[PDB]
Amino acid sequence: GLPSGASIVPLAQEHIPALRRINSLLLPVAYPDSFYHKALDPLASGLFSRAILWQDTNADPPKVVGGLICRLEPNPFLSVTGEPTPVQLPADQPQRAPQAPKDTPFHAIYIQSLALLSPYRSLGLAAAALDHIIATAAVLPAAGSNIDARTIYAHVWTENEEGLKWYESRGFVKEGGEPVKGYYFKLRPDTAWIVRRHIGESAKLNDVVHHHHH
Amino acid sequence: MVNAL
Ligand SMILES: *C(=O)CSCCNC(=O)CCNC(=O)[C@H](O)C(C)(C)COP(=O)(O)OP(=O)(O)OC[C@H]1O[C@@H](n2cnc3c(N)ncnc32)[C@H](O)[C@@H]1OP(=O)(O)O
Repeated sequence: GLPSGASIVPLAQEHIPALRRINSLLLPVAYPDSFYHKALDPLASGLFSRAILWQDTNADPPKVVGGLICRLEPNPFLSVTGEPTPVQLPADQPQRAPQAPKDTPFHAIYIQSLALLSPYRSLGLAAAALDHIIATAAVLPAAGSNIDARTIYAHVWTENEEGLKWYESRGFVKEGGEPVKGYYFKLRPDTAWIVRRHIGESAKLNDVVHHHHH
Repeated sequence: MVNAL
C-alpha cells in the first residue's frame, strides 16, 4: 500500500521541470535538455518513465517528489535464444551501453535516472515505481506490444552507496566482475557498476551472475 | 545515473 498522499504515474510534460530540478539536486551528472525531451518520446524514454507524486493534504495539487527516467533497449544480458551471457563491453566504447547481440528479440529497460527527495524516503515509493514498471512490462505482450522486457538495469557510480544499497535491496546484482572504467566524463572517480535484475519470463535467471565480461 | 553521452 502506498503511503497516504503518494501516487505513481507515467512521466508527463508537466512533471519535467520539477524532476529536472530533483535530478540536479541529487545526481552529480548534469543532463542536457535533450535528455528531458527524450524522456517524453515514447520511442525514446517516454514509455517506462514514472513520476512519484505527493499531496500533503487533499486540497493540494500533487507535486513531483521523485522519478525514474527509463529507456527501452535491446537486451545485452541474454543470447538470442534466452541464455544468460556475459556482457560485451567494447574497450573503445566504455561510455556506451553494453553491446547487445544483433537482432535480438529480447529487450531491457535501462534506468537512466533515479531520484527521490529525502523527506519522502523509506516509504517504498521508488520500489513501487519499479514494481509498476515491471508490471507494465509483464502486461504489454497481452496488449499487443512487441516489447519483451527480460531485464532492468542501470549504472551506479562506485561512490554511491545509497544507490547501490537500493538496487541490491530490489534484487539487482553487479554484473561483469568489475565496474566500467571511464564511464563518466567529469566525475571522479569515473567508474560505475552495471547492476541488473532479470524479470518476467527470465526472472528465474536473476541469480545467474557472470563475474567477468567480454 | 547514466552518463551525459
Ligand atoms: C542512476 O540514476 C541510477 S543510481 C542513482 C540512484 N539515485 C541516487 O543515488 C539519488 C539520491 N538517492 C535517492 O534518491 C534515494 O536514496 C533512492 C531513490 C536511491 C532510494 O530511496 P529510498 O531508500 O527511500 O527507496 P524507496 O524504494 O522509496 O523505499 C524503500 C524503503 O521503504 C521501506 N518500504 C516500505 N514499504 C515497502 C515496499 N512495499 N517495498 C519496498 N520497500 C518498502 C523499506 O524500508 C525500504 O527499505 P529497503 O532497505 O528495502 O530499500
